[PDB]
Amino acid sequence: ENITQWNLQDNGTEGIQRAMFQRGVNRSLHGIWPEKICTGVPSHLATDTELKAIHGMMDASEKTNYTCCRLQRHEWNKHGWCNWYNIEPWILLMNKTQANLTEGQPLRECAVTCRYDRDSDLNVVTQARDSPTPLTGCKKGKNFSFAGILVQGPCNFEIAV
Ligand SMILES: *[C@@H]1O[C@H](CO)[C@@H](O[C@@H]2O[C@H](CO)[C@@H](O[C@@H]3O[C@H](CO[C@@H]4O[C@H](CO)[C@@H](O)[C@H](O)[C@@H]4O)[C@@H](O)[C@H](O[C@H]4O[C@H](CO)[C@@H](O)[C@H](O)[C@@H]4O)[C@@H]3O)[C@H](O)[C@H]2NC(C)=O)[C@H](O)[C@H]1NC(C)=O
Ligand SMILES: *[C@@H]1O[C@H](CO)[C@@H](O[C@@H]2O[C@H](CO)[C@@H](O[C@@H]3O[C@H](CO[C@@H]4O[C@H](CO)[C@@H](O)[C@H](O)[C@@H]4O)[C@@H](O)[C@H](O[C@H]4O[C@H](CO)[C@@H](O)[C@H](O)[C@@H]4O)[C@@H]3O)[C@H](O)[C@H]2NC(C)=O)[C@H](O)[C@H]1NC(C)=O
Ligand SMILES: Nc1ccn([C@@H]2O[C@H](COP(=O)(O)O)[C@@H](O)[C@H]2O)c(=O)n1
Ligand SMILES: *[C@@H]1O[C@H](CO)[C@@H](O)[C@H](O)[C@H]1NC(C)=O
Ligand SMILES: *[C@@H]1O[C@H](CO)[C@@H](O)[C@H](O)[C@H]1NC(C)=O
Ligand SMILES: *[C@@H]1O[C@H](CO)[C@@H](O)[C@H](O)[C@H]1NC(C)=O
Repeated sequence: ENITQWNLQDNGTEGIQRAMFQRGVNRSLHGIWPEKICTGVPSHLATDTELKAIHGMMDASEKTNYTCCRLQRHEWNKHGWCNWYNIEPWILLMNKTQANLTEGQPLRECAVTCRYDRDSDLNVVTQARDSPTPLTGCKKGKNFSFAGILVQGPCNFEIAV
């Protein structure tokens, strides 16, 4: 039901992807998205101390030099509070999800966004998720590179019949 999405290293893409490449980080959690989007005043303001407890998750913002906590806070505000009700189980889930992502190639990994690299003739995956979705910037007929891992299709598991 919830979509889990993350960023992948790519020196060819400006921002978080380049920062991950430079720091030797392969996968950085973006969010865990239930169907319901939060609106209005959050029930708790996420502190830097709470958000720093999501170990390994890099901020997408250049303002924090891709560390913490703009992306982390935006995720709690837009997807967290109204669905998890309390910050503690949300931090634990996000931390465990990132800990799992840091181990290597997840059991379910599907391309979201690509940067086609002419030199290697590969779709370099910049964002991926745990379920298939329509692709962005991925050139048809080309193999996929998920933080170095070569996959023939957009997912590391068969989707179709
Ligand atoms: C990781 O990804 C980044 C971005 O793609 C790469 O950085 C690029 O690397 C190249 C090669 O060193 C750099 O190209 C050189 O750019 C010089 C100037 O271009 C502008 O300069 C600014 C700063 O003002 C850069 O930040 C901008 O990108 C600008 O466009 C240019 O002078 C230079 O030419 C000289 O060297 C070449 C090649 O040797 C000679 O042929 C040429 O005649 C001249 O002497 C280069 O073309 C490029 O600037 C870098 N871009 C950024 C954004 O930092 C890394 O190389 C990639 N890393 C890997 C694989 O580790
Ligand atoms: C997918 O995403 C959903 C969110 O959409 C996740 O479900 C939420 O999971 C958390 C558990 O991590 C649940 O939070 C706990 O909620 C308790 C309140 O629950 C009531 O029951 C129903 C649902 O059965 C709610 O919809 C109601 O509105 C109620 O409010 C709450 O009491 C509890 O807090 C207790 O424990 C914590 C520590 O764990 C203490 O800090 C706290 O004070 C208190 O003692 C939790 O906050 C939450 O209910 C779930 N939300 C929904 C809407 O179902 C799924 O886990 C996700 N799954 C995956 C696989 O990602
Ligand atoms: N259900 C969702 C939620 C977010 N997203 C993606 O993540 C980006 C950031 O969305 P959020 O600001 O809601 O985290 C969106 O512009 C989109 O690229 C998505 O594709 N599907
Ligand atoms: C982390 O992976 C382990 C092993 O697959 C699993 O039991 C657990 O559900 C995972 N946690 C999250 C938050 O995905
Ligand atoms: C988060 O994950 C790490 C592994 O990366 C773990 O051992 C750490 O103690 C966890 N943090 C919390 C706040 O549970
Ligand atoms: C990143 O992924 C590549 C491809 O699997 C791997 O060889 C390398 O060890 C990984 N680095 C980290 C820090 O996990």
